Formats: sequence, structure tokens, C-alpha cells
Amino acid sequence: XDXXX
Amino acid sequence: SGISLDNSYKMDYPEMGLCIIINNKNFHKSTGMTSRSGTDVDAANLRETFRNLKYEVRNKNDLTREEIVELMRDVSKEDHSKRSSFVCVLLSHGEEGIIFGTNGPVDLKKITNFFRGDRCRSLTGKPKLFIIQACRGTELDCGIETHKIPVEADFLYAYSTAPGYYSWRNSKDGSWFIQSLCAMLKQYADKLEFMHILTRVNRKVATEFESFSFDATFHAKKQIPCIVSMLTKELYFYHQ
Repeated sequence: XDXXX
Repeated sequence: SGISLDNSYKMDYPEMGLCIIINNKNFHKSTGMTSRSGTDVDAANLRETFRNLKYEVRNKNDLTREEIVELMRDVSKEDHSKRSSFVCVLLSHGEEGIIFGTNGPVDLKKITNFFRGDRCRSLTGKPKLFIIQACRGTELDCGIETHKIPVEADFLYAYSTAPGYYSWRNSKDGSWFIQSLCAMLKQYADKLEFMHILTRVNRKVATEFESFSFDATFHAKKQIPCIVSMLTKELYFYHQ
């Protein structure tokens, strides 16, 4: 899955 | 001898140099930062990619801010005289100018300052590459349908994302930027100058990836990486 940093 | 040109860095020292990879996956419970699923895939991809470019790779996992600083100080104090270059890859949560240790932030300038031309003399005149997979802010790209040298010279910062923007990571394949960087180095390091490799990484990230989210705020978003070069010569990973 995406998700962010 | 004949006519000589000095347009590319000397990359035929006995060693290519160190590649330090700081892989922060798990953060202190105290900080409330989420586990960076996918980052081990990035760290493995980078270790293999840089191994094949003949870098001495050192992987470090889940370092506190104090450990990141101590590591970078210690590495900058090694004798790099026999090394062509230096590479550091940072995989973590971040904000503009900041990378997270497992227990809080470190300014990127604090890390890079150890390698300044005046402070790491055995790297003066050699390329110092910092590859940074971390967010640089909270903007979302919605896309559109289609006799001295400066102490800051000879650094290259390969950022995963534009200033101000989030940077995206997939739990199975790794971050969009590191997947793409490793793919392009594997295909083109024996063929193209590094800025041209990084431009292909820009295109790959920009064109092949788009977020998918059940939350509309974060759905269908795009990313462009950001090459920041203070290099003074062309950089080829190979030599004749």
C-alpha cells in the first residue's frame, strides 16, 4: 500500500 | 603527454568510497511517528545497487538523533584519502531541512557540515552525495493531465521530492524515489553521467507513480524528485 514520509 | 581535459571527477582511486545507509523504520513509541513500511525493501535495494558500483556499504538501522550525529562525525573523521567519493542515504520521516532520528529531529545541515571542504580534508575536491528519502513539507502535488574552493562545493543532494512536498512510500515495493533510483543506476551507471541518470529517475517518478488512497485528501497525487547540485565536475561511476 501507499502511504508517506 | 597529449592534451588533457579535467571535466570529470577522478573515480579511479583504489576505492570508490563509503555508502552509509541510515534506515529508520521504527520510531520511539514516545514520538508517535509511524513505522515506515517498505523501507527495508529500499535499504536492501540500495545495498545491492551500491555493492555493484563497488561502494563499501554500511547499513545502519533505527538510529536515534544522537546516534546519527555520532555516526556522521565518526565517518567524517576517517581517512578517505584512498576513496573517490562519499555517499550517504537517509531513509526516514522528515520535514524541510530535517531528517528524523528514532527519537526526534536532526538538521540536515548538521550532518552535511561534517563533510565540508574545510572540515573533511580527505574528501576535499571529491563528490559527496546525499540521497534523501523523506518528506520536505505537507504540500500535495495533484498533477496535470498529459587557490581555494568553496566549502560547500562538490556536494550533490538527491532529494526524493520537491521543496515543501510530501514524499511517497509503498509498503511492498519501497519508496517511489528509491525504487526508481536503484532501477536507473542498475541500467545506466555504466553508460551515463550521474545528472543524466538522476534526470531519468525524475521522469520515472513523475510518470509511473500516482498515489491510491481511500482518503480523498491523499488520493491521486504525484511526485517529482529534486536534484540539487553543487558539483563542479561530471560524475561517472565507471573509469577507463
